[PDB]
Amino acid sequence: RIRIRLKAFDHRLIDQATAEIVETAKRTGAQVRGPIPLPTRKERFTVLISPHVNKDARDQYEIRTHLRLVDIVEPTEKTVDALMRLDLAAGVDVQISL
Amino acid sequence: RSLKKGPFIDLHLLKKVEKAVESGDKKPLRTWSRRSTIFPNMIGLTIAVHNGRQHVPVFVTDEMVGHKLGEFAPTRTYR
Amino acid sequence: NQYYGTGRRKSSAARVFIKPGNGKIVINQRSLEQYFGRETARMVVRQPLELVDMVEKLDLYITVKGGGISGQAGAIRHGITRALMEYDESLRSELRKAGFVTRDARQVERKKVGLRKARRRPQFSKR
Amino acid sequence: GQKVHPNGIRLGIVKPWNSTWFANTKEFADNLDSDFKVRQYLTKELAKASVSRIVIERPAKSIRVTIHTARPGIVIGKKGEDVEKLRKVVADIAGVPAQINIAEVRKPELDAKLVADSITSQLERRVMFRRAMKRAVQNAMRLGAKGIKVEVSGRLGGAEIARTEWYREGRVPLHTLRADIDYNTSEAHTTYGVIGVKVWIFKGEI
Amino acid sequence: ARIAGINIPDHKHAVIALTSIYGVGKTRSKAILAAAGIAEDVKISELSEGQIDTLRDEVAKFVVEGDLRREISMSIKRLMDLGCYRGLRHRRGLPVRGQRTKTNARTRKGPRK
Amino acid sequence: AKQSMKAREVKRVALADKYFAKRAELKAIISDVNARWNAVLKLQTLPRDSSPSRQRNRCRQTGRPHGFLRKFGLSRIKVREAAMRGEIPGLKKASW
Amino acid sequence: RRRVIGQRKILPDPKFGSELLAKFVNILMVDGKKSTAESIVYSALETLAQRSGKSELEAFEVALENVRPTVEVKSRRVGGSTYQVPVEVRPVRRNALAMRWIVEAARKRGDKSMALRLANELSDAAENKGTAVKKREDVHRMAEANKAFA
RNA sequence: CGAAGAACCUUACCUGGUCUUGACAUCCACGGAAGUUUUCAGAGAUGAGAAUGUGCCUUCGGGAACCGUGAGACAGGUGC
RNA sequence: GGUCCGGCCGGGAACUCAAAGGAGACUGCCAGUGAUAAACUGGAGGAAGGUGGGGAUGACGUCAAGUCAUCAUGGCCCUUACGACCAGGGCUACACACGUGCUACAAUGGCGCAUACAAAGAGAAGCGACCUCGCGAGAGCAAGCGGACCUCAUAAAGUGCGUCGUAGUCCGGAUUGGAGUCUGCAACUCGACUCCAUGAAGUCGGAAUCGCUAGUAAUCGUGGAUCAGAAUGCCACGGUG
Repeated sequence: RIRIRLKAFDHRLIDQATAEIVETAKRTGAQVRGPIPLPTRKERFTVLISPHVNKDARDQYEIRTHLRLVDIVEPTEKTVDALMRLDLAAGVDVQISL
Repeated sequence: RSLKKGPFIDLHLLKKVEKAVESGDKKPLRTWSRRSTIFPNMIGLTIAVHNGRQHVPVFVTDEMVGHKLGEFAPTRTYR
Repeated sequence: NQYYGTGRRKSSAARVFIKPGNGKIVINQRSLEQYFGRETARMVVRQPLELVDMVEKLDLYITVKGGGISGQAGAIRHGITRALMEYDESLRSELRKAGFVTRDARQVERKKVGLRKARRRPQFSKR
Repeated sequence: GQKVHPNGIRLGIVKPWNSTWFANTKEFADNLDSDFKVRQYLTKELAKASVSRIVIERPAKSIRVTIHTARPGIVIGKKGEDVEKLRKVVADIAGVPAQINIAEVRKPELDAKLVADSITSQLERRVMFRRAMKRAVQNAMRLGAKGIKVEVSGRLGGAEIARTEWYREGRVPLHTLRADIDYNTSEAHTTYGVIGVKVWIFKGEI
Repeated sequence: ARIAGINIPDHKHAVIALTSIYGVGKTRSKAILAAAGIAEDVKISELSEGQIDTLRDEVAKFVVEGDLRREISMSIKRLMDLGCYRGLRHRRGLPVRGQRTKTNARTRKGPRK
Repeated sequence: AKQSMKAREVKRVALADKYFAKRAELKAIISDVNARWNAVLKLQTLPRDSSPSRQRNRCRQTGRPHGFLRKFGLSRIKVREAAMRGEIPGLKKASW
Repeated sequence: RRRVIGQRKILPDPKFGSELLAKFVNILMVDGKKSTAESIVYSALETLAQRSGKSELEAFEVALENVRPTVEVKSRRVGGSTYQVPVEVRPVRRNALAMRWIVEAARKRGDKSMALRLANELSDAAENKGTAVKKREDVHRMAEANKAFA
């Protein structure tokens, strides 16, 4: 009944973001969850390598953007910490929706 | 090819009709609007549709308003 | 209360839960000719399992999903070899000389730039 | 192109991007453009000090002005009046408020962009050419580095035909994936054209 | 009957041979059969004493034969008389579908020569 | 597309809001999807020359209508260039 | 190439079991359709089975092991020949050549269904006639009539 | 292939209509809060009205946005 | 355990699955060979042995190779303009030639019924279920979802039957005509899609030449991006093989 979307590109960053919040969440409820990792909403492109000619060589980039959700299922009064007070990261969907 | 079921009557013919409900033929109508499909009152007139270069008068018939009037002016010539 | 073996074949991954027994041949509350499309493959993939013998030592109950039709029947092979090592290692060895404890060393390969299919580089004539 | 000049796969394995922010999938675009525009105005108002590199951080409700320099002696100016003004400019393009962040030192011999814009200023005053890049690489080897390799376009003496300015010394592997390859570019704006500048320092191993 | 237009073919399914009725085709066949409440498992060979009525009746409801072949070809000259695109393109042989006459159009120009 | 060509389109996208804001629901809904003759026409065709159909979009940074990637605000060159110096987050050489 | 080629496992017929019979599916694979193949196989088997003695495996197997070649001709300038020199092939490639030729031979028939085509052709393999056989009789004709080393 | 779809616009090209510190820039000065919906005429581009809104600060001039005009230094150039 | 038999319900986290963190493989070990050097050939254990597979990985260089048109830029030239703004046209001509693809020439098949299993992506100027209406494309009504949730989605070849019988046809779909649909202000040269009709050429391609060494080729679909609205293109994913 709570979806707090942690959504960042590379996992060597989403996990630092996970680990700054997930500590207080331990105490929090009695049916709280670990970080549910989901599949990857993935993007990836291919754009033409050059200012002109050919199309057998395009530069390929990738960009995973996997989607953790710790959650704090079953509300308490202690929710405020991991909601607002310990998260405000740039590269990660900060989500304060319940 | 198609007109859907929204054929354009056009407004730049609209003006013509109001200067043609008191006058029959008096000029070759300088009309740049191609995408028309004209009312009978305007049929029987020399509608000079624009063909990207200069206009050409078209002695409209009813079967030239089954379809755009642009189509009945060549906009290129082959030889 | 069950004994497991895997089932990882080219896109079709498979749960396989053994009741010890004999006298069943079911796969998805269905059976071979009810679950498979009636491919050729499905009849074939009974043979490598009868080497160390089956439906006389084990009941077949399979719950595979995802991947191909043939891939599927493939997955049976990668599940039952795996559930035919969990009772003795004598089984296992003749499954590895069978080559169906080996996970399929082929897998669908990526398209690459300039390629019109997975490894088909456009025909030309320009010389 | 020679190689593919790599340094963006090398921010894809080690060290976050230089413009880390998050947005929704079609909310990306707005957030994008606003950033690259803001970075431009930023680098012009920030050429008063030697740019090691600006980077930005946006959690989409503020942005962070996180210039690092070899001249924080100018970035301060007098107290906090200086940067205060510069923030106002930020506020225009990218519509959110901004907050100033610290500029750390490590010597302009270190980190590739310092050694870029420097040699470039020399060249636009029309001196050293051969010797220009060279002096700045004997510098960088003097203290620190595990090899620097500069490359700079040709056109010695200002001349019409280019003949590449290339000197390395030490070791710069350029295919390592346990790598510590710093890389930035400059380009001169000479009275005869454009000299691309490339600095490749192998600061360490990781 | 053999009805309007000479010949109805036989030694094959009812729907099939009905496709060979110069303006009746794939759908239009099985549509008469559906109408006339009759099968296609049976051939035309068998020509039912029911089906025999509906032959002329349903092909009489459609524009077919001479009637159609008239109207169409009356209209190729209709536009032609009015300086239409569709018009003059018919006397050069040209298409009207925006086709490739840089390369192709070898059903409008005839084949490579 | 050149400095000028961009410009053309900026003003087109600007003017879009003066034929598509309040005018937007007016241009579309209240004027289409039935309602419907020589009326609807001259109303809807208010200039002819601004509507979101007529928006050619292009980049906000360098223009050009080819190469474009509307979803992400980016275009051909403005991927490679930028991404490399790490000016777009998340991007790295492909290996899916 | 470095080293020499490996072997690649192929599964025999399930209903009767003969690797060689399954290598005949491989030869009949076009469109990749192994499914629609497994039909034709049995379809030709029965034709054979009635009309002919031996096993049903030796309605194919034996009958074919006498209209398969034992010489293939290529050429090289090693030996001092500019000519097409006989080559005694491995027994497996013996098969492959004939199997292939027999299958070309039933798409040259319009005798209805790749069943009935390919069927009657293989029945005449034991009867030693049909343009499938005569390819041997052209290779081995060349080689032995115009021998130029071996 | 550039071109990750070219109906108009795109679009550079052409034919016509049309403009000339300018479509797009900065800077200086003036008027007018910015603006709003419409009319006529024109193919539109536009051009000229007609009614209506009276913002932020002021030292009451000025500015800050923004719009036209004026004057140039300039501006524009997918021109080579 | 429930079942109104559907992961639909609680329940269970075993399992797949995702996907972060490890475990691993290094010629390390066994035999032979070798110089009792590396290494080579076989072998074992193991998911895998001897660049494991596939990416990314483009050396120092060469072609005054391309790109002043993404952008940048030295010079030169244009300045009531090759500037600038708009409507229409032209970009998709054509009497032809050539290149890269797509679809067939058929029963390894086509069409008709029903039926078998997917993977990976997409999304609030969006995809759009449901129900109503439409032969249909689709439209109307609108749920749901900014999303492992819902919508795109029904995978299609395949399979079991029905048939047609080797005919230019029951093959094949071009052309055109008519009728219609959708996005737009409006599809005239220059839109796609559907509907019915018309029904093409073609009965496997001289000379020649190219691709492709395995999950490839072949063939069959699927998804994306650009997309108001036009994919036999490109880009990606799996099926059989």
